[PDB]
Amino acid sequence: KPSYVKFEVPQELAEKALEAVEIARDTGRIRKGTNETTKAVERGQAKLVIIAEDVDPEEIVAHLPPLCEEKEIPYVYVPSKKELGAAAGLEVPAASVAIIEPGKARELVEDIAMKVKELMK
Amino acid sequence: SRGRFSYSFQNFDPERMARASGRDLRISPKHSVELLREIRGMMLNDALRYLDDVIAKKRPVPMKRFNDSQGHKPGKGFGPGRYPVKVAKAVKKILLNAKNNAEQKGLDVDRLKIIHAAAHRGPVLRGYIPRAFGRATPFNEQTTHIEIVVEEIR
Amino acid sequence: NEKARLLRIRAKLKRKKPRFLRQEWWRYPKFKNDPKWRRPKGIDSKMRLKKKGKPRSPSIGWSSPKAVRGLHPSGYEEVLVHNVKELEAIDPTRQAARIAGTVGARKREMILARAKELGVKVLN
Amino acid sequence: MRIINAEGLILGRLASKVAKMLLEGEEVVIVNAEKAIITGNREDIFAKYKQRTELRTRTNPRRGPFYPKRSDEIVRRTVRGMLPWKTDRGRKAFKRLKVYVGVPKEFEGKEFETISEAHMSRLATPKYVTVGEVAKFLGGKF
Amino acid sequence: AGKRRVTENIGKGHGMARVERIKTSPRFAAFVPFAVGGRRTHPPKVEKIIW
RNA sequence: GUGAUCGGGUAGGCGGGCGUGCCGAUGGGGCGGAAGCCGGGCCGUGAGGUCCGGUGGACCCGUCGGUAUUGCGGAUCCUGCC
RNA sequence: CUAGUACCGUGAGGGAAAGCUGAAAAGCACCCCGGGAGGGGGGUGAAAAGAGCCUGAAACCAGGCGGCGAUAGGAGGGUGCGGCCCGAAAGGGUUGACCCUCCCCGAAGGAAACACGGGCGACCGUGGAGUACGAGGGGAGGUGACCGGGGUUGCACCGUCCGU
Repeated sequence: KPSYVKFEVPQELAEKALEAVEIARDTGRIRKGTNETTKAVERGQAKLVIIAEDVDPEEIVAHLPPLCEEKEIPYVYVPSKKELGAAAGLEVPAASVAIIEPGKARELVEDIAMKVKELMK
Repeated sequence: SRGRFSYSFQNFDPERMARASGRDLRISPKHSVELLREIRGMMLNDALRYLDDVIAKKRPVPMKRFNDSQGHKPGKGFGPGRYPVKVAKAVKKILLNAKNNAEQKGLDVDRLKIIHAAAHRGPVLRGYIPRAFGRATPFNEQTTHIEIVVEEIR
Repeated sequence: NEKARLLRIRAKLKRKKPRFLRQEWWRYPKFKNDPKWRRPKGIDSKMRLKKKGKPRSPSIGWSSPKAVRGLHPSGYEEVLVHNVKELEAIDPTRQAARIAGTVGARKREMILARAKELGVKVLN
Repeated sequence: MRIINAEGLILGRLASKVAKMLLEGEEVVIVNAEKAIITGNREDIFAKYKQRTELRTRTNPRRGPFYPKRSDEIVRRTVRGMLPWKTDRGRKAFKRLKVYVGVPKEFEGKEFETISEAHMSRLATPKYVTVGEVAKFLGGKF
Repeated sequence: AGKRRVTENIGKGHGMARVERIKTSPRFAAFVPFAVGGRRTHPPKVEKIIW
C-alpha cells in the first residue's frame, strides 16, 4: 500500500487496461515516460493515463495524479513496470503512459473510465 | 531406421520431404562432389535422364575444382570435363531409394525436387604397395558418404 | 562529482585501450584458439623494439584510477554470494551482489527473495 | 568542364596546374596540344625523347615501357607523371582528363581558359622548340 | 625405470635427428628423457630428507 | 609532502604478483544438474578471473598454512592424427 | 588385457600395440526399397548412449547463411574515417539513448575585419585585444529510442615474418 496512491484496482479492469494499452500502441499513437505524461496532461493531450506500482523513489510521479485530477483526466494504476513497458512495446521498464487517437478500444477505455469514476466517488 | 549417421540439412519437414543416404561407398569423393553440384536443384526425372546420359558418355560433367591435366570437351562452356560412370551409377541407386521413400510417404513423384545433395569423406581403408630400394608405400581406398533430400513442389 | 568524473575517465581510457596479444596470434591456429599475451624476447623482434607500425605492449600507465578500479559500470563493488547468510554483510549503499554459477535453482529462488526483502541489488 | 587552350604555354607549368585541378576534382580538356612549347636546345631535347622511345623490356616487348610518339599523348604522359598513378585516387583523377590535337568541331566557338603562370612572354631567352616538332622528329602522325 | 631398452643412433646425414632408436621394427625412440616410454629426467628419490 | 635535478634497455642482479596437482585445517556449493567442452559478455596494465546461454551426467571450489615428475613455438625434438 | 605374447633375426639376441553401452539387454518386433553391405518408416529406454557404444576438443573436409568477388602490388598487420549484415541484455538505456539550441567558469596558447602610419618590396608597428576563440568543469530548455559491441569489407597514412 504505497503512499501517493489513492485507489484500488481489481485484476479484471487491470487486465482490461493491459489490453487497452497494448492495442492502443498497436493502432493509434501513445506516449510512454513520466515527463511524457506530465507534458500530455499539461498541454491537455491526455485521453487516458496509467501509473505504475513499482516506482522507487516516490518523488518521480507523485504530481501526475494531482495534475490529472485538476485538469480532469482519467488515470489508473498497473502493478509492474515490467508489464507496463512491455505492453508499451519495449525491452525496458516504464512508469507512466498516456494514450492518444485511441481507435478500436473506446469501449474498453471509457469503461475503465466509468469504473474508476465509481471507485473514486 | 538405424540412424548411425545424421544429415547436414537443417529444417526438415516430414509432411513434405523425403530422405535417402548412401554410406561407406568405394568411389571417389572428388568426382562425387563435382557431380552432385550439377544435380543440385533439379527435378528427379531430369536428374535421372542426366545420369543415364553421363553413364552412356553422351554428356560431360564440368570439372571446376579438381581439374589437373584435364582436357577440354566439345561445345559451349568447356573447359574441362569428364564422364564419371561409377559415381553416376551409385547416385542413381540413391535417387531411386529416395523416390521409393517419398511415394510410401504419399507425395507426387512427378513434382519432387532435389533440395539437398552433399558428399562427405568417409573412413580410409589402408593398404601398401611395394617399391624399389626396399620401400613399401601406401596404397589406400578413400570412401564416400552421400545424402539427398527431396521436396514436393506446391 | 569526483567519482562520476573518474568513472568517465575509466570508460574513455578502456575504450581506447587495445587488446594485448602475442606477436603473431593471427598466423597460427595454435595461437588463435588460446589468445593471450606473452612478452617478446627475441634479439631481432620489432614489437620488442617498439617500432612504428607494430602492435603495442602493456604498461603501467594504462591502469585505471584507484578509486574506481575494479568497479561495476553501475558503480558498485561486486560480492560473490553462494548462500543467504553471505547476503548480510553486504552494504546495499555501495556493494552489490553476484550469485555464483554453481548455485542450484532451489537456492537461487531463496537468495533472490531475501535480497528483495533487504533491498540488495542482484546483478544477475 | 574547364577547357584550356595550350597555345603558347610552357608544358611543365601547365601540367602542374592541371594535375592539381584533377586532384581537387575537376574535369579538364586541353586543346591545341601541338602548340605548347619546350625551352632549351633542340639536340638535347630530341635526344631525351628519342632515348625515351627506345626503352623496352629485353625479355618481352609486350610489357613496356610504352613512352609516346604523338603530341597529345606526350602532354597526357607529362600530366600522368605529376600524379599518384599507383593509387586509386590517382587513377580516377587521370580518367577525368582528355587531351586533343587542334580544336575539334564539338568545342568550336567556346570559352577557352588560359593559365597565366604559364606563358612564354615570361621568358627572356629565345631557345625553345615545339611539341609538334618533337612528334614529327619521333615519327608521329601529328 | 626407462633404462631397459637397447638402442642405436644412426647418426648424421640421413635427414633425421640424432636420436637413439631401437634396432628392430618399428624403430621407435627409447631411453632418453624426451621420448615416450623413456626415463624421467629428474624423478622422486627415496634418499631425500623429509624429517 | 617533495621530485628542472624520477620514468629506453641486451648479458646480469634484486622486489612483488597470476596460474597447476596433492596434505593439515576452516568456510561452502552440487540430479531443482558437478567437472570437462562450444559460443558470447563484464572486471583486470597483464599473467588471468568471473557471469550468461548451450552440451554433459557425478563430483567440485574459496581462504590460511605446507608440499611438488608445477607453466613450451622451436631441440634436422618424441608419440599419434591430418 | 589370450605379454616377455604377436612379430623380426642363421644365431648369440631384439621386442610392440591394445581399458570404460546401459539401473536393467530391455542388444531394435513389424512394413516398403535394394543382388547385397545397407537406406527409410516404426519401436526399447529418463536419455541412443546402437556394441563402427561415457564425454567427444583441434587440425582437416562437405553443404547452407552473411560480406567481398575478373584494370589489379606487398611478411598478410597498425591507426583513422565510412558501407553491407547480425543481434544477446550476461553491458547500458523511457527512473530518459542519441541529437539541437542558449547561460556561467575556463589552462597553456591566441585570431581576423577595421583606423592610422614605416618599408622599392615579400611584409611590419601601433590600437582593435589578451577581445572573439580555446582541452576541459557546471546549468537550462527543445527531442523521443538508440548506443556500446561483433562479422566482413572500402578509402587514406604507416609497416621487408618468427627463433638463433
